[PDB]
Amino acid sequence: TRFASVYAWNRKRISNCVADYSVLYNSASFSTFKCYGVSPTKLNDLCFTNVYADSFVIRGDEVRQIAPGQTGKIADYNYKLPDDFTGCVIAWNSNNLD
Amino acid sequence: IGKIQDSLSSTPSALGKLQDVVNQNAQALNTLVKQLSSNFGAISSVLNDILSRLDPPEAEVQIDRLITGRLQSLQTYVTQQLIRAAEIRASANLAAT
Amino acid sequence: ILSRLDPPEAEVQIDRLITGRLQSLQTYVTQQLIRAAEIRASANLAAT
Amino acid sequence: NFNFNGLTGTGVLTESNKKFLPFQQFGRDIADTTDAVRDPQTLEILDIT
Repeated sequence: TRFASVYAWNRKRISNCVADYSVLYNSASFSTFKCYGVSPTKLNDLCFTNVYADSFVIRGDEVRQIAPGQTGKIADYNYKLPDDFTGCVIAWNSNNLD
Repeated sequence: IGKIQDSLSSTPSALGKLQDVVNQNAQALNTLVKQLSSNFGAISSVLNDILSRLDPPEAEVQIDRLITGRLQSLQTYVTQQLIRAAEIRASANLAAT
Repeated sequence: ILSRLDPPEAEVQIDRLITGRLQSLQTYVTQQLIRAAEIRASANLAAT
Repeated sequence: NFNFNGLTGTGVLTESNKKFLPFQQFGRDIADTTDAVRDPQTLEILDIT
């Protein structure tokens, strides 16, 4: 219900809680049960399940005139960022029900 | 005879050749097994890093780098073994003569 | 490549270049090994 | 078949009697390979072969 400024980001906490991502995608508000690409190869490993529950904002602009190995431009100022890039990403628009 | 028995019992540094012969092979094997933990430009180096974790149409262009990076490590090892055996043969012929 | 380009722009070039340059070394190393191996036998014959 | 840290797979484990520090989670060998594990269900130690 409350989406304040950067100082008051929301949080889900792992405490007295049980439901799978199956329940989360079974709803009509969301419409996917993946990210844009996860299959039997290359990043995820210890015997372990999911992602932890924290929320933040990052940036990724300069990628097209780019072949990696050096320093970027955008993802610095208001929150610190690591470097490693691989895995699953979901991002698309929504402008209807609010 | 007693003199040489006592001298051999005393001096421990006469068997350096026989020691280093085994040491070289042990070190080579240790290096070869250790090499598996290198990323070779990928994100991860575990053997599991090609098993259960990311999509085909972007990971097939990534696993190839790892598989082609792991082969020269075998090539160098076999060449080294070839050279070592080549010289050991001449040593053995000299001993037999 | 570095001083006039935006930094993270030249992976697929520098990586191929460094791999190729590295590959050129072991050949020379192997040639030296073979030559030294032959020289050892020559020296043994001379000593005898 | 199935006993490791948190979902699917086919692996390797054996029994052990090692003395462990209470906070450590992994036990690895010289070859940078896991060879000793501990479980919170009951606090015994399990090995690998």
